Amino acid sequence: AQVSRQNYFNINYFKDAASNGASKL
Amino acid sequence: AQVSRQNYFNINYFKDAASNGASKL
Amino acid sequence: AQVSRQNYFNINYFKDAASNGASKL
Amino acid sequence: AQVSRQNYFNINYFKDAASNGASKL
Amino acid sequence: AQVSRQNYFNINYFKDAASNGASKL
Amino acid sequence: RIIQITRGDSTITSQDVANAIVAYGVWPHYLSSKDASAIDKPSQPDTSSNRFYTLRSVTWSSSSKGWWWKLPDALKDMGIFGENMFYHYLGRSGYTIHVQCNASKFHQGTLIVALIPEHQIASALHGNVNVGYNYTHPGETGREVKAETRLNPDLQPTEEYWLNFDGTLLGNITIFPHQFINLRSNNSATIIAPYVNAVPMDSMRSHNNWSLVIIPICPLETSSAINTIPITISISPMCAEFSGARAKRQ
Amino acid sequence: LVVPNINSSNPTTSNSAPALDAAETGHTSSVQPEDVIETRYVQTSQTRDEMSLESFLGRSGCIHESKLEVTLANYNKENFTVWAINLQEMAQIRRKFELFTYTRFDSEITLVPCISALSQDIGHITMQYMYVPPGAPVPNSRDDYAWQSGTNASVFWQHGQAYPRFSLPFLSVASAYYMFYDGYDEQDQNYGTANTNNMGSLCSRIVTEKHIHKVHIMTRIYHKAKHVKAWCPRPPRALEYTRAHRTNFKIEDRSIQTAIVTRPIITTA
Amino acid sequence: LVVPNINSSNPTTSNSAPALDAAETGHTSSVQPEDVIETRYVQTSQTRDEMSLESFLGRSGCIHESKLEVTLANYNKENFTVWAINLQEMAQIRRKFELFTYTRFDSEITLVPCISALSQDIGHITMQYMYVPPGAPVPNSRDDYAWQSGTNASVFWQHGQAYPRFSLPFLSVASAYYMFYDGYDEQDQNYGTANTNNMGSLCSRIVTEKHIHKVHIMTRIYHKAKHVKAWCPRPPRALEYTRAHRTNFKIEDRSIQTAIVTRPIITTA
Amino acid sequence: GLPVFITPGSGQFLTTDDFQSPCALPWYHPTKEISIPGEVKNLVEICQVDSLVPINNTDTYINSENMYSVVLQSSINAPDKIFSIRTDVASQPLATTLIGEISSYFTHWTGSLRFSFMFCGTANTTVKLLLAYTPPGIAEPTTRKDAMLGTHVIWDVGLQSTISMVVPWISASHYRNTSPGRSTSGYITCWYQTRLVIPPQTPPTARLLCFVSGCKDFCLRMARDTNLHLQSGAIAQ
Amino acid sequence: GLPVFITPGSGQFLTTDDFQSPCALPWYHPTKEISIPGEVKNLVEICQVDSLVPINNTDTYINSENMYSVVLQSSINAPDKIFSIRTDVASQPLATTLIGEISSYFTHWTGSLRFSFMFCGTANTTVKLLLAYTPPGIAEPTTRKDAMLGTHVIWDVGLQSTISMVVPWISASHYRNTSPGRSTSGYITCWYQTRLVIPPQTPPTARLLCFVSGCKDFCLRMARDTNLHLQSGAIAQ
Amino acid sequence: GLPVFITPGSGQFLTTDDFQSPCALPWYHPTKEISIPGEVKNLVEICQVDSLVPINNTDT
Repeated sequence: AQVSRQNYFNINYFKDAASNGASKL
Repeated sequence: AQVSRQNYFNINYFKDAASNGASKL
Repeated sequence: AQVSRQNYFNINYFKDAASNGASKL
Repeated sequence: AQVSRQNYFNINYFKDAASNGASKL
Repeated sequence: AQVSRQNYFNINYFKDAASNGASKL
Repeated sequence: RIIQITRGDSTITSQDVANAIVAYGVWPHYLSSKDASAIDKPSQPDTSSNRFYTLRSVTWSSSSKGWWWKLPDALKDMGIFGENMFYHYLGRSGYTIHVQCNASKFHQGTLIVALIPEHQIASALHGNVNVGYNYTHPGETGREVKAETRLNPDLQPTEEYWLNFDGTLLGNITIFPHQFINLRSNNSATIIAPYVNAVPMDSMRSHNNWSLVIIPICPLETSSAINTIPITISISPMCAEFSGARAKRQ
Repeated sequence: LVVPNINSSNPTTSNSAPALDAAETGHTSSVQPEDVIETRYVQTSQTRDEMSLESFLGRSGCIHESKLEVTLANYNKENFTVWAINLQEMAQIRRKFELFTYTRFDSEITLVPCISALSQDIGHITMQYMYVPPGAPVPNSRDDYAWQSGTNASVFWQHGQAYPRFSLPFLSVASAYYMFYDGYDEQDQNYGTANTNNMGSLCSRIVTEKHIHKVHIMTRIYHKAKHVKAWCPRPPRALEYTRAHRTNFKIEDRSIQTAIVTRPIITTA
Repeated sequence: LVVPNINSSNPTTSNSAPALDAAETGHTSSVQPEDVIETRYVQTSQTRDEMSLESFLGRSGCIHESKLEVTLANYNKENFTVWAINLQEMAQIRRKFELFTYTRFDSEITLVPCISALSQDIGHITMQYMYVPPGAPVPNSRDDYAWQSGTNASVFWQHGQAYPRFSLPFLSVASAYYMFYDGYDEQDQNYGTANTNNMGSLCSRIVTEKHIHKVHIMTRIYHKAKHVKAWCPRPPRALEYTRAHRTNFKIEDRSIQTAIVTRPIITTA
Repeated sequence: GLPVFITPGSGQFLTTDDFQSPCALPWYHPTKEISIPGEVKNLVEICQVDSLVPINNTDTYINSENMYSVVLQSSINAPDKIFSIRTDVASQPLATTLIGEISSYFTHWTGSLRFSFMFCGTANTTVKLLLAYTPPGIAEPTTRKDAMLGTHVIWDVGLQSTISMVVPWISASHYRNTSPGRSTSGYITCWYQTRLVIPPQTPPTARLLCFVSGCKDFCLRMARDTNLHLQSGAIAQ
Repeated sequence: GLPVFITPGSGQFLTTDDFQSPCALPWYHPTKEISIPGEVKNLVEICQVDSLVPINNTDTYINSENMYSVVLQSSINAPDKIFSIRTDVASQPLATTLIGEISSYFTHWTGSLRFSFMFCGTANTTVKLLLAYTPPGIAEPTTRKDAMLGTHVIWDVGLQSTISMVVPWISASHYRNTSPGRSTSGYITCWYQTRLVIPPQTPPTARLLCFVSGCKDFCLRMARDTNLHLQSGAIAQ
Repeated sequence: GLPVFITPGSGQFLTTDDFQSPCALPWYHPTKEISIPGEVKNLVEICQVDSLVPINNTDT
């Protein structure tokens, strides 16, 4: 789904979840 | 949705909204 | 939609329409 | 649609069909 | 479909299946 | 193979002619509200100037080499058309043109007539030179082509007719709307054109938005003592319009 | 866009016959090939699409040659160039456009910067370009404030960077570029395109500060017209070019040796 | 965003007439072009979008010039620079903003690093930048602990790398940047923008350790304002700049040669 | 990774580019836009502002208000010329107007211009005057009747302060270039349609001030770093 | 960022590439396309135009109109050859025609060619003539009867001005190369089918002009920077 | 532009690779495949052909 604070869709693609290193509040 | 002046779809993907730096009229 | 002469979908993404520089017949 | 021998979707995007140079059997 | 351990969609695109070299458990 | 012609007040015929191709098939018309640049309601002299006018007699021989004109300048003296042109900064007009060239059944030779666009004439001399206004704008007096001694040669155009005076091959000239006076085929020839420019209307005296060429592709002859025939051309402007009225131009 | 098929044509003769015409009409002659050949039906099925304008105009070619030497003695003054934008000084591209009254297109522009060493190394080098539309202040000096460019299209290249490119839209104050013009700027000099075709200039300048390497920079600049439209075809150039804007062709101490070649007799092929 | 079409205007006269006004009102004068020309209807249909603020402000330009020499004798001390952030010392960009009371925008920032060789080679070189907001500890030395940057926006470039860029959001403690100010910091010095416009500074420093190549590094730094807004237009600068924050223009041993040019008589164009 | 391949025009910086970019300062938030008065969206609203021509651009007036003004001579029984100017938006003196500068920041212009004129003389005084425009390709007029053949207005100097009038857009091309080199757009020209008449022992003099702005018709293209202003050397601080 | 990996063919410039590109001049807008006459979409409409062959390509005619023309001799009781030419579109002289140049800008051609011919002599005069084509692999004919075995037309010179006729496409391959090296497409050849007869004291002479164009059948491939024209050195300005 | 990052195996040429590529010759069109006899899809049909052994591989 789209970004809650915002007006666009973007989501993870790199393999293992810990490796993302970018969190919501 | 598609571009109002135009014939194609394109939308933001970079993280924080101010950082886009490209506005409609 | 897909390419009329062809078997795949591809469409513009660069910002201002004149800048595309590639036309159908 | 998805790849018949396989488990994923991938399709052409480069402009003129002859230029692809990769065929099914 | 989405990743079973996870919260996002990602899937193969390179041509021949053996060449992927990355497996589920 | 017969026609009659009627514009503004005046009429023309040949009873040995094949009809004009209309240039690009576009029958002449006024500007559009969709395309215009100029703001006023422009000057429509209509019948009083979208009527025929004709040039002084040229005449030709086996020895003759060619003739041409640049428009509207070739018509600067055509009363209403001429002054309405000179009193405005801008205007536009197409043209109907017929060239008058009868011979006997006992003559041979042929001319090509080409309507031609900006037809940007090359200099006579080599090097850092360009054509002077007096010669690009010969008026109704036109430019016949001659063998000798045209003064101010550095500012003269070239005489090289088979290089179309611009370094392009003749015979490909049929790329433009064109006809042949062929003395067997016809006794006259005709062409009609709308207005044209990259701009919706233009600075008449400053730019010859159209041009007309006639060339002796095949030499005139007869055994008769009448060794030469005149040619004359008549033109009506079409949908003629003018805008930005002020004093008479010098 | 394709030719039709050609039908079978029956062998016949009749009082009706179209093979005769009056070329003097100006119209093209008796049109049809099936008229004088008893053809078989053939799937004549060869596309004209390479023959399209978005093909023929729509292949790039070189336009101009921005050669420069890096001067040392006043590095800060000399090391820039400016060129008046025209399609009139490389023959092939010129002849594409010297084929019409007018044309309109958007432009792929592509830069092929090259550094040539007159010294044992070049080091890192960076280079500026600017489109100078007319009435922009032209840079006078490699240190000119005019290298600042708040709104002028200015762009950068450096050693090891890929070829720069940009899309330039159709520019003219009019509907289409004049390929030719038949008069003057209103006080009667510069006859022809030198009136109408004031696009201003491209510019280039070394951006790296003073450094020890004597070098030449050469940019070959390329363009392709796309999204093209063209207006009333006109005959091709028959002979060598001479004078950019001007159609001049009678060269000095020379003669008019056109593309036509002679033969000994017209009865021999 | 477009002009309207213009209608046809009938040739008329009447007791009603708008061609007369009182400019002294402050309001702009008799507005309408169809009033005094008997026009034809025209599709006046030319877009104002290039004239938009997100266009006119929204083209990048250079801002400042970070020139440095790599000192050898104390490489560890000297080889860094700091610059007070302002839009007030490159004229074109300055004049975009010297057009209003206030403006607000997000900023594309773009770095054009250049290495100039004073030696036979440059080798690999890497370079640091830091935004130093006020009350960050300013680096004193090319070896200062202040090159560590746990939260300061610090960014890196090296030979052969592409041009760095970042998006910087609108910064001010207020709604918009003061283009001008009419007073002081509260104890009455630094009159005008030198009060309000304390953005702190940009900084740069060579990151590669001591090495044999004498070199100059020059960074041209560029910015474009986008997502722009602006506040009450004000008249353009008439004369050369002089003093960054200050509107000073009366230059020393000089006279006020403005952009206006004189003519011999007012009856001659 | 996805099979990708790289087009030319990569790896350059273009000062007039258009793209997303990453943040230097993530998680930051800007100050709110309070409702400051004096909103703006485009340059055309500035074009709509009447600004004075420094009409009277000569040595004897330049370093003063007086180059915005002209002086009229009630002593003269004549039809003759009061002043004239070009009409090309980035020509002198017009370039120095704010529409002038905005046009000077641009390469193409289009649409008709508004012009305006106040009879700044003594309230007791009367005249009617000719303000006229010359469609070009021709010299600037040398009789009043020449200007009367041009498009023009005769000013009924009634109680109302100002006459306002338009040079019609009569460019061949939909645009014109903003600065002419060897080129022209036409002339403004001004003439005594009547003599100026003061009543007795009024000052033997009058003043006129002249204004211009973009009409609703007006527009520009090819924003360019303006002719109008020069920086020499470094801007000190 | 997305995991990506880079194929060869990256980082080159190809003068014949195809792609989107970023704008140098964002927010700009072009002038509108007014309805200029003389539209065009393709080169084939130029091919459809009849253009003259400079048939008579020799020293005695080259610097003149006369190389487009041939002269006929009413004095001769003979069947014999009037002229002949190749048929390869980029061969001399045909290359110099506009279809010739367009073909010279190309590497492959296909489809039949239109040819046309006017009896430019005295209106009172009569003849019938043989225009013929030679399917190749064979020498250019040396008797009229040889050409009569080829595909050909006999011209009834009626009131109507022109005979027009076609070389049929008889290439083995669907295309042929536009310029032959050591190769051939066949011949045009022309002959007195009757003698030419003027009536008494007419000029002892006649003229013929010859035209060609692409038929509806015609097409090209492999656009190439043409043989036909040369630039030496710099083009001065 | 989209945030992207580059895996190893980039920037090589492999003579046995597999990819799309851009055209040198856009707008061109090939000649049609007439029904030539002697079709083939694979090497195995060649394998199916009986061929002689040079069984008697000696000098004589």
